[PDB]
Amino acid sequence: SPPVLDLGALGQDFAADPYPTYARLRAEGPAHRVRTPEGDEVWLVVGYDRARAVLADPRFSKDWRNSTTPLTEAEAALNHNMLESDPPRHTRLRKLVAREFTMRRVELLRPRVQEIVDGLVDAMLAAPDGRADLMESLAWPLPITVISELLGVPEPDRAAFRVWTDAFVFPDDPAQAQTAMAEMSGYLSRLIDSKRGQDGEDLLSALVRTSDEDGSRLTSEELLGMAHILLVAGHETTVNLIANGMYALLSHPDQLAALRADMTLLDGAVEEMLRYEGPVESATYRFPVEPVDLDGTVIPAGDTVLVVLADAHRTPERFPDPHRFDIRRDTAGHLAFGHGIHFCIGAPLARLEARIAVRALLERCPDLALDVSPGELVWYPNPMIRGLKALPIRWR
Ligand code: HEM
Ligand SMILES: CC[C@H]1OC(=O)[C@H](C)C(=O)[C@@H](C)[C@@H](O[C@H]2O[C@@H](C)C[C@@H](N(C)C)[C@H]2O)[C@@H](C)C[C@@H](C)C(=O)/C=C/[C@H]1C
Repeated sequence: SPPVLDLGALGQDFAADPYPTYARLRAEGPAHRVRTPEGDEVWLVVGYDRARAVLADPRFSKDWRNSTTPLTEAEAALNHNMLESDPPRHTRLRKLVAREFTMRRVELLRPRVQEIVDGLVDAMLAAPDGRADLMESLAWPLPITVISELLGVPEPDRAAFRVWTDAFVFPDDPAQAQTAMAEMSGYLSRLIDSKRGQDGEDLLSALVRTSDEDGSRLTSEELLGMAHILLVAGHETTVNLIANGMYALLSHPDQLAALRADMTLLDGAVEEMLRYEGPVESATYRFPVEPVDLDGTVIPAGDTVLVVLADAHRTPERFPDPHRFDIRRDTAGHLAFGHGIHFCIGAPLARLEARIAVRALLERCPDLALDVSPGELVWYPNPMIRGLKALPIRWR
């Protein structure tokens, strides 16, 4: 089916503000064939109700064996993860790490996350001119530092994830993203082998042991896929929640003032950051196992479907006055972390990081503000991730 719109042709204007386009589409129907800025042809599902339903609908699979579109060699190497599986494989894989990310288990990481944030912020505050780029100084370093310590990724090996992730989000090429994947995949395999038999206590070491104890519970391919998903799934997302959220807060002085006046509104503010400018613009690939009809529009089986969480969050019927960033707004039911069996397992960790980061910036940066007109900001064209290239800020 030919695309009705080529998102790439819309340019940076769409990347910066995609909402009007999604809403115009929603006004004419729930499903639309489009071409992403990358060149991929997929279906977009818009509207909160339809989005929510599709996310949990078992008729839409995440197993590539149900996609008419073949996986590339590199992707086929990291495909065996819970997010790209259906029950029972998904059920088995998720159980292996579910207990690791509960709210109570994550709470024990507060002291260390707080140290990391205080460290990064104080380093940022060393700027002789009271200016810095929040992405480079805090948004990017925080999540990678936290997850690497949890998984056991050596400090020296983290710089490479900077370049690799930039390739995944913001290429320069189709090809390039694949190259980055092959590189990272190769690295993960070597990191896993370096753990085997070393008696480490980090999560990756424990997973390696789990795989060695029972290859049926976690195969070599699934072990590699687990390392991949735990590193990727929470990196780019958390990074952009922090940057996007602060951008939202700093571009709405009234909300900043409100949070300043009552820090107990912090948790609600982070939830509205997810609703208003969540990092996941469109969910990961879903494939109908059978032809599915959405309000008259039939999506053929095997086709690629992207649920546009960004649009669901701007649906008036569900979030009144959607264009307004209101930190005290009712956010119950948002889909920023997904919905259904694939609901984010790292949500408590992401919230811990964001809440601690947001508070530190507000309590230690006197007169914190954006140091650039918003029209000068550059947003990623990637269909799944909503994010900035940089976020220049200033303080007294
Ligand atoms: C602000 C940060 C985060 C956001 C907005 C986010 C969002 C999401 C979303 C939308 C999904 C579902 C995607 C879909 O259904 O297509 C998901 C799945 C997942 N996320 Fe997160 N995530 C974040 C942080 C994390 C962190 C910190 C971890 C690390 C533990 C993580 C690990 C995962 C995993 C493993 C899954 C797969 C769940 C499954 O398939 O059962 N996420 N996340
Ligand atoms: C928590 C949701 C994150 O998504 C994922 O973890 C999934 C499993 C993932 O890693 C893929 C969606 C990647 O997206 C793309 O990767 C390219 C190299 C190939 C491309 N292909 C389908 C055309 C597509 O799979 C992931 C590396 C994407 C980047 C931008 C990312 O970090 C997003 C993460 C969340 C959406």
